[PDB]
Amino acid sequence: KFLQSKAETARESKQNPMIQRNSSFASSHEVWKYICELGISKVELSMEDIETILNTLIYDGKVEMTIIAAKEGTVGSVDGHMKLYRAVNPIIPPTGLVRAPCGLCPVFDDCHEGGEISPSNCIYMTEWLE
Amino acid sequence: KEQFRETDVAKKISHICFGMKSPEEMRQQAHIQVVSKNLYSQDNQHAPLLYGVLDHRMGTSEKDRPCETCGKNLADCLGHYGYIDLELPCFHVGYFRAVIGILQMICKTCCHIMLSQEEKKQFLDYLKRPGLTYLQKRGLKKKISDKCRKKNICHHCGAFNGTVKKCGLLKIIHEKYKTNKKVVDPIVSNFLQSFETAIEHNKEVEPLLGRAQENLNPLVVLNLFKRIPAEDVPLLLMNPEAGKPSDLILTRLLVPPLCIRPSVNEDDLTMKLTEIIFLNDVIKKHRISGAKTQMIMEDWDFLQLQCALYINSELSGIPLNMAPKKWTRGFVQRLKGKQGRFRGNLSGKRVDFSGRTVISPDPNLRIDEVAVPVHVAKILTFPEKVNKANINFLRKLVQNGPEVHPGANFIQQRHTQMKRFLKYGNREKMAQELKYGDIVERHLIDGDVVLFNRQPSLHKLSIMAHLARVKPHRTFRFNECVCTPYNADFDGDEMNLHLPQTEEAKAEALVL
Amino acid sequence: FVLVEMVDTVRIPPWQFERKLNDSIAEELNKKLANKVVYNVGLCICLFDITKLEDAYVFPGDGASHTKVHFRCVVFHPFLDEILIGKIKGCSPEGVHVSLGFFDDILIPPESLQQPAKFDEAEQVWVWEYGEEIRFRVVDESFVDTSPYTLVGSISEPGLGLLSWW
Amino acid sequence: TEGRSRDGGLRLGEMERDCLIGYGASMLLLERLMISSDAFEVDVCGQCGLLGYSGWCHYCKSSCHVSSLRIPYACKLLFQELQSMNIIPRLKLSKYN
Amino acid sequence: TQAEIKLCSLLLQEHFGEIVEKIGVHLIRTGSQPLRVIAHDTGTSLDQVKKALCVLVQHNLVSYQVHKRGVVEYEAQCSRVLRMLRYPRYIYTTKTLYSDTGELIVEELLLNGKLTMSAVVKKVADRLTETMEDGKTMDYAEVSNTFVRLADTHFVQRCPSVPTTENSDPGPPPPAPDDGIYWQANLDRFHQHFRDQAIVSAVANRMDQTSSEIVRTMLRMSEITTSSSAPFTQPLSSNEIFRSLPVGYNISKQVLDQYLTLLADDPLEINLHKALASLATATLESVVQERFGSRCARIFRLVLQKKHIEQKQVEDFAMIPAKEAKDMLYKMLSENFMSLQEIPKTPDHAPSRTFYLYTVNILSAARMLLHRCYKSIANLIERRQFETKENKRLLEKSQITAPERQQLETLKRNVNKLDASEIQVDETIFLLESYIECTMKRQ
Amino acid sequence: FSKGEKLPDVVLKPPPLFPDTDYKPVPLKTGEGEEYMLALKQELRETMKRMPYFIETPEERQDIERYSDWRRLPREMMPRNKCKKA
Amino acid sequence: FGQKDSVCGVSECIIMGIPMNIGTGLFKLLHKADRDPNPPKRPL
RNA sequence: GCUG
DNA sequence: TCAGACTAGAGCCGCTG
DNA sequence: CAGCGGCTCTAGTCTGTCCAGC
Ligand code: SF4
Ligand SMILES: [Zn+2]
Ligand SMILES: [Zn+2]
Ligand SMILES: [Zn+2]
Repeated sequence: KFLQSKAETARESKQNPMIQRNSSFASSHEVWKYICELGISKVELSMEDIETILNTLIYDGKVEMTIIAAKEGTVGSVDGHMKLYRAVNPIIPPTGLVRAPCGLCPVFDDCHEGGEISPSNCIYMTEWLE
Repeated sequence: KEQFRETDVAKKISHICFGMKSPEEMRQQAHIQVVSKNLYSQDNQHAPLLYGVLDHRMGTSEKDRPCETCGKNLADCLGHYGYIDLELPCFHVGYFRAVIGILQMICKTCCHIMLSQEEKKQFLDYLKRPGLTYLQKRGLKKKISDKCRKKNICHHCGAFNGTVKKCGLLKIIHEKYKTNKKVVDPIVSNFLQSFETAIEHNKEVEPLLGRAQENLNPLVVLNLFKRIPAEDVPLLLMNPEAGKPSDLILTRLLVPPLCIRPSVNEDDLTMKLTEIIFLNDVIKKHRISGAKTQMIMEDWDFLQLQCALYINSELSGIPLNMAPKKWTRGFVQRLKGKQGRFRGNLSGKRVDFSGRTVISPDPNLRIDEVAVPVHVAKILTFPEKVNKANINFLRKLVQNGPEVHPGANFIQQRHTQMKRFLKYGNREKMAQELKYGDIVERHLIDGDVVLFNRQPSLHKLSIMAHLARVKPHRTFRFNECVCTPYNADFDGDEMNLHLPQTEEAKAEALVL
Repeated sequence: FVLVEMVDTVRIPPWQFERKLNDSIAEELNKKLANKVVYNVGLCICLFDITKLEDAYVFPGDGASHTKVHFRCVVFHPFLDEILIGKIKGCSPEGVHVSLGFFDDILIPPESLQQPAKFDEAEQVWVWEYGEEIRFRVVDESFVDTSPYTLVGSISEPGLGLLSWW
Repeated sequence: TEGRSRDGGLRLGEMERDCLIGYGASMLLLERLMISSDAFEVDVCGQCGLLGYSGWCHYCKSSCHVSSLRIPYACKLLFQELQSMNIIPRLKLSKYN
Repeated sequence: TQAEIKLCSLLLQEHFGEIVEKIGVHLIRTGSQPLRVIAHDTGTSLDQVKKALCVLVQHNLVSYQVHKRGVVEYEAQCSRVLRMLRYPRYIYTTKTLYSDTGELIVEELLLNGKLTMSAVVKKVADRLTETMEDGKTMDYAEVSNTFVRLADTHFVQRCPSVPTTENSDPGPPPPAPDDGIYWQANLDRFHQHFRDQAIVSAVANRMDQTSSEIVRTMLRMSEITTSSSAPFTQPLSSNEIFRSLPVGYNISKQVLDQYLTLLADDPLEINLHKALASLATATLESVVQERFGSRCARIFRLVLQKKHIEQKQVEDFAMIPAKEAKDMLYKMLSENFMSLQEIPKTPDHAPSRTFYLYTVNILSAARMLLHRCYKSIANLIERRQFETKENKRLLEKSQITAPERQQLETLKRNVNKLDASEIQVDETIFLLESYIECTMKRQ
Repeated sequence: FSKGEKLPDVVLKPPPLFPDTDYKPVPLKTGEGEEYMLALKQELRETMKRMPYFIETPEERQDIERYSDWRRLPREMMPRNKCKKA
Repeated sequence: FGQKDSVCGVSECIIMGIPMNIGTGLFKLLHKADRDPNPPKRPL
């Protein structure tokens, strides 16, 4: 019902406890939180002026399923009704990066030789080389 | 001082090699990009738009307005091409039956041709032999396709390769995931294993998982054909210097010069191009509007149909909600047919220095003679080149001029190509200034070799050459002994006359 | 100077059928290849000999006679080792202009290499002092056609000494 | 043009063409069906085999391979209808010898 | 794969010459072709074709075999020619795994193609001594020690036995004592070892530092007992894992055993089939991250979650608006990442159907991006081909006005920005090509 | 008419771009070798020369190029550390 | 197929405007000029 | 539609 | 209007293993 | 006992039907 909402304002609020991560030491298993994330979702996040102070788990879990697609923890045991193992872990990027300026341009893909878009004189590599 | 240059490089055609342009060679021929749908400006000045069709950078088809690219008139200009960008790829309807053939030969997963190494070597050896006929190449292609159509697994990647076949007008389908009474293969089971959420919102998906099959389409087959190895392209019988598999699907389209499609009834060929331009703009707007995929598919299908109709307007399988209300000339319809370029403009064509009249008998003529009326003889002229034997004869003909029968209509100077119309000026001055090498277009006179022909010709004797003799009455006349070759009967019959305009054409007419 | 073997298809118009071919081709080929530099070849001058003249066709159009002609023509092309003798037909401040005597006024020497008293100061000073000799140094020709000069040379003057004239 | 109203002229049909072949009349068939109808010249580039204009080839961006060929205009028209169909007639030209 | 052949024309042009490229690239274009047929079709004289094939068989790019006609048909393997692009990377990991001596061993083995032991140790006795102190001469015995030390870990394998066919001539291939036997480098062992760096960087930059090292020591003790065609590594026990740990670690057996059952049970999964299958999707995801922002990358990961559930959930499962989302789908469609609507089962109707569902196909999006990355290095080299021939006037002046020198340092900034960028796209090739080779049966 | 103005654009600018010269530190090592072997592969024995220049030159003359410590000890060890196939 | 068409045949000769081989086109005419082939050369 |  | 000699399919039965 | 394969058969479809004049 809440189409007049920007969850992109709330995506950082459900992210910043997973960037800090006190006790990164490996003294134990470090089976990591999803219930406290549901706990911080219900009473109070970081501060924001919010019209939907009513707290349902069906409207609050959806910000996670976007943020898994923004590289954050998978679901462990959500088969339970309210309380089970629910293991989670924020995924740091598994690769570096892999591209170049010429990987960005769709129209500049056409060329194949010195032509109208020949790469011997493209603007993009001229921009990248300074 | 000056550099050497050859004066006049006349050459002789040795062969025509047919082929196809790649989409990025089209951009190198074409002089402009065409983007605008409107044929004309709205205001009363009646100019065409700068970047739409009818732009005079692509030539001209009226003497009133010159071409922009070379600044030359209709008579001097060869014409120049533009291009249209297409936002989605489309099948070319002439190459469509060849697109399926390749997809029956190549593996759909890694684009290698599905043949054993020994089979590939045998086919390469058949290609290697010199003197191969065009029929032999077509026969070889059929054999290669048959061997591929009997294999169901690729020797190179291992992926399954079911049947490729047509599934309606300009659509292709591939049975990559067939179902059998025997235990289902893992890949097909994995493909439909768990679309539970899709099943929940779509009732039709759950009952017949097997029916859904790989819908090949221009966005996929263009991506396959870029990946076919150049070693395997000769075994598709494509000549790799005339074209590539990638060139079949077209993401670009040339628009012909204006002289191919002249500005006057009211031109509708330009409207067909405008419809394609309008659809491309609409499809881009729909993508910006975030319209549903089915709406995008319908717009894309319309774009494919319009391009196919533009190349050929005679397609059989057009759905009722897409059929043209009116018939229109596609390119194929102006090539084919009796009025088509091959028969109407090439095999048989209208000729000048020709005449027609009723025929009537005259037995006092010899069998090699035909009476030509003065009204035809004053019109049908022969270019007599001035030389030492005829200078004093042609002077008297120039003096008589256009209105007296042994006379002349035009005079032309030695190294000049304009013609002085001899009705004006003082002809006794133009007769004195005859030089050797001038051309006098004298009237037809007694002893001209003239061709004579009845309209239906069943044998060679229906057209013969006769010596003209000028006589006052309007009919063509010949001795009735020559009625049997022409099958003429003097009952208001008409016959044709042709005046050969060349000395070499006189001799071949007279002797043969 | 160097001979250049060339092959041309020479068209004799049919009002010259009285004259002998090897003469009447030669009158045409002089009108085809005189005072004309051929790119990468040199400045053609005249006709040396016609080494092979083959048979006179007559084509389905013209009625003229087209004989393919092998010949040799003398051309002008310095060999990058020639000390020529010309005349200064012009002096520019960037470099002198020498001309071979009524041959071609198109040889343009750049002047940087003679003795350290070198300038042309626009009052037609040849050289600040201590027929004219020339060393042709590079071949340089530019094909003219480009849209809908040409043998220029660069010419040197080293420490020759020039005993007769400075 | 087509007829008497338009001062049209007369047709050498496909059947009259068959008559003239049987006489062996090769030059008369060239005079009637090329010279006195639709004689034309095209610039042909010997490198790519396409048609050009004014001694210039836009495809190659060069001026040196272009040559003039005597062609019927209806065949030039055919060679531009076919390219828009993406059937490319790439010509090769020898000298006339 | 025409852009692949675009590179083999570029790679031979810069390294050896032009006719060795031409006769080379034609052989890639027409395949199993005899000696006289190659010289007639490329328009090359037969003396130069015999030399050009002689250099090509030396660097192991063209392989010859006769079957029936008694006439040898040469044949060039395409994928070997692109491995020249990885050549300085093949140098570097022999510096991390061996000394400067053995790093020079794989260098002149990659450079001069086929080498005997009696030559390659004699050559590095020249190069390493001329850079070391005179009078402090490097002793060649340590070279022969590290020469076999490469071979016990099987980084250098020997050439297959020569056919010695009558058409083939023995005297021409060697360049001018003992004969010995020849070898190339085992670059296939590198493609394991480059994959060994790939998985250990995949775990360390995702899980933890201590998780990756036990993957490394698992794979370091499974080198000879597998090959590249192994679907996964040889199975090991956890007790020899505690034996094979490095001496830098001090972790107790039972805590790492908890991490061992942690690392065995992941979404990542040592399953070498799943390892390159998971690393390839991150290479895909790092390209949409490179190109279409994090918003389109968010729906790109959504189709890797659900196979065929699309356009009735993708407006909901990412919460981005319908206008902004549907341009990201059609841009993922038009650039062939989103693959297609393989679920429509209503008959022949774009308007009336069972609703087309998007679905990523991982290999069609793989083979395109590999074809794209082959196209990419064509635009890299040709620029460095472009900027070279102009500036040759001032390279020899050092061997000079202020814009003259400034053009050189903008050249040398450019070339070093180009040549470094040939390698950063090169690591995307191998990361995807090893995924290509892992899903290809019967090869 | 909405697009009938000019060539769409001389170029289309993508609001997001390339990241950087990625992997900045360590490819200084490979990057010099890119230029090192290219200095040595061109100046190698395994290359060809333009003998078409010399057949093009009819100006051949004299005085031009157109006209004109390994400290080691013996040993012998031949290892089969490698494959025994093919 | 990328087929190349020989312009030798009768029908394509009439299309292209070149004279057909059969009939009067089968042979060539040489002019009987008073010529001396391989003429005396100027000695160097 | 008719003439050819 | 009237074939008409192509192009896939649906089988079919019976050896072909 | 089962599976290619060619046969064999429907039947499906696209392709022509003189020259010319007004
Ligand atoms: S350089 Fe060549 S390839 Fe790289 S972007 Fe510009 S055009 Fe496309
Ligand atoms: Zn024009
Ligand atoms: Zn395959
Ligand atoms: Zn061209």
